[PDB]
Amino acid sequence: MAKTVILDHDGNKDDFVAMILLLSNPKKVNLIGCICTDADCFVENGFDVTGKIMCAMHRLIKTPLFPIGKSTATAVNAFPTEWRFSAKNLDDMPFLNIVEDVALWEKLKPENEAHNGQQLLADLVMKSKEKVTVCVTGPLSNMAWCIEKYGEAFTSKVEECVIMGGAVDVGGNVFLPTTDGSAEWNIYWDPPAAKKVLCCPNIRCVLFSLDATNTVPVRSVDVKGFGAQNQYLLSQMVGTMWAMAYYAWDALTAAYILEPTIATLEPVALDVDVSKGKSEGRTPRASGEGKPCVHVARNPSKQMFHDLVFASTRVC
Amino acid sequence: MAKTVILDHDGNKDDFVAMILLLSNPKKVNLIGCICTDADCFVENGFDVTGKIMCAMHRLIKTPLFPIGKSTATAVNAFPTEWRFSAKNLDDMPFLNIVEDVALWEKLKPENEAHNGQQLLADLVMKSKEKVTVCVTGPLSNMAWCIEKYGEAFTSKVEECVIMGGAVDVGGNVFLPTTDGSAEWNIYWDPPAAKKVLCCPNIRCVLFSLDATNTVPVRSVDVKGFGAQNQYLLSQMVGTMWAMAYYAWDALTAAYILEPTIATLEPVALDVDVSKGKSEGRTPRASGEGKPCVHVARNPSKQMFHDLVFASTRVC
Ligand SMILES: [Ca+2]
Ligand SMILES: [Ca+2]
Repeated sequence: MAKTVILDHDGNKDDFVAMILLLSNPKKVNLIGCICTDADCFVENGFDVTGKIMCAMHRLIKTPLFPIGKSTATAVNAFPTEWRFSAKNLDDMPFLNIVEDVALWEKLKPENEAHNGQQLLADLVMKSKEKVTVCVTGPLSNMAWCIEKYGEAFTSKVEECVIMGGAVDVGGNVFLPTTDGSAEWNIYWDPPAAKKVLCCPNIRCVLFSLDATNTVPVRSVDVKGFGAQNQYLLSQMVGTMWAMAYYAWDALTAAYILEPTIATLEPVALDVDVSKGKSEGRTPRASGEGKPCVHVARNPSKQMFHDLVFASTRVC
Repeated sequence: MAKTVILDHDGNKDDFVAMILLLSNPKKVNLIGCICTDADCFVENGFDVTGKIMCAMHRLIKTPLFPIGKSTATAVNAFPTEWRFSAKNLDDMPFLNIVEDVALWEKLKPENEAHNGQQLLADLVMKSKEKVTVCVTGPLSNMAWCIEKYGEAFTSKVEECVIMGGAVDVGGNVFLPTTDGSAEWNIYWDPPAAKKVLCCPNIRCVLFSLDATNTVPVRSVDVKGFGAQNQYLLSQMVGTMWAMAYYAWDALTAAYILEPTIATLEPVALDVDVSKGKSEGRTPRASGEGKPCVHVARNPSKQMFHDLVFASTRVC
């Protein structure tokens, strides 16, 4: 039986590859909702792409419809505006404009526009029959909000939280005149939120930091393989998302949910930098002999990842 | 019977929409060759995308194969590097990786790699039975080279030259610390070439300058229309190219070749600025009562353009 999952994402290309991996595998995953944050997207576009993917899968493979909520979380440190257009472009793609999916999403949008993302995440987790696995591919703001508001009433219902973020033993990816390059973007967008979640004693966290993700490159040679499966809508989707160095990033979180044996898990105590200095957002190893915060993913299987993505994208 | 056409392009998204319009309409156009210049692309990528589009149409609608040549022209003023990756991304798209097309292009590439673009343009025009219409969607360097080398032996064989470039009564699009914004990129890439061609007395030129192109917007509402025709490879291609303000630009040159009644044609004498000052590349109206250089396109039909693109992209 399927794991109960919520995808808490921020609407860039890799977020949607993650969504597709989860939604295309109903034998393993029951996707009960999605949250979209105004981080590496413009939230209205991320919301619409989420809706249309949901509608396409409902049509093709009969996965249930689910609630989708826009978070009202605001950036501590915003993503570069230029990067945030990915969902806008995706929303114009022919594979996201099949007439039946556009028509159904028009009908479903009003009810979903009404949801508050943070409250939806809380409600879905707290009202769920089984414990919920939360896949976090944007910043940690929504998880933090839930922990702050509800504490153990929320955390007791989380099976595990699988997170794309941080950089432990390698450099970061936040390169700005005001930064040193040690921080990773998802953490940097809201460092206090990351500190609240990663160091929370009552949540089992698995962290896909740049350490693991940057060992799984997405290369042209790999991407070209979707052409042989162009008959499948999901191959049109993922092949285009990847064709638009580049790593698997957010997609590895969903891959781990599908197949936890994709990676080694190493316990590490982290100390999230919430200062306003050059190292803001850094997730270094904590000094001293403190209780580890999280399992950090190590040396994920490139082969298992490839096999999983290519199989998933032949589903429809 | 079909017009004999050569497409002299520089391998960005709009260049390929132009190519698709021409190649998808064999009743109106016999595409006898393509030239690719290292301007708004990396030439190897532009070359490969040209090859695969050629192979896909040969497969689906039995259009003949034709020679493809990489020009060795070098920039006077290069395009921004970031913009030049479009063909690289397109080459990874699933619609440009159908196994039969990849296989055929592997076989055809060695013979085509050998061609020199400039000499191929000259040879194709001079050896053609009927006069040739040359569609120019990159810089004018190849046309200039042919005129310089062969003079009337070349120009006497050109039916007309339909060119994307310039800005006559409106601002340009070249915004650099060293420029005033009055110039358009295709001209700016090689101003002496543009001066040689546009002012040549023995070539009939039709110029799609920003004046005309910037009255034909490519809007999300329009682009979304390809979803309803996702079953067609060419709709996957064009819808994606446009989904990746934005105007029809290069595609209007091919549209005019297909349907010359798409636009009003106004005679204008131009004086191309080849200086190294802020106005380098500008194509202002010439002072005095001089012989007009070209017919400048005016107020192209948005409706005819739409109808033509959508019909062409249902061909296969
Ligand atoms: Ca993300
Ligand atoms: Ca061009």
